[PDB]
Amino acid sequence: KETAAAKFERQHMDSSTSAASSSNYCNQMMKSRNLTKDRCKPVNTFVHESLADVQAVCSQKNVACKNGQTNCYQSYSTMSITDCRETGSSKYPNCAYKTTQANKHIIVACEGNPYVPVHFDASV
Ligand SMILES: [Cl-]
Ligand SMILES: [Cl-]
Ligand SMILES: [Cl-]
Ligand SMILES: [Cl-]
Repeated sequence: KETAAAKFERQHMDSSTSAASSSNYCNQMMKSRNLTKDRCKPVNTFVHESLADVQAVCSQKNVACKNGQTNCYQSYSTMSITDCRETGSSKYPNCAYKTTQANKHIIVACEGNPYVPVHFDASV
């Protein structure tokens, strides 16, 4: 089984690009990160920052997770993000996504030793 930390990396980290360069970014990335394997993951955010910069959020602004738990942290600064969301028509196994690039704060749930991101809660 994948570790919670490795699963966060695979689903949320895109340190290789500064931003989504086309409308097809999400179709490509949802596929290459194995988020369309058995079903279409409806919503997924990729972060265009270093792994170190995203891990560092776990010692930034402590906030509530939307589930009401208290191991969530908001980034002090904005980050380059891409929101991926299934289109209204999308049907497995022809998953189709809308790509939205933005600069926003990220909120992540952190856990473990080392204390690292295990869930992407939201971007603000
Ligand atoms: Cl790991
Ligand atoms: Cl995988
Ligand atoms: Cl997400
Ligand atoms: Cl958690």
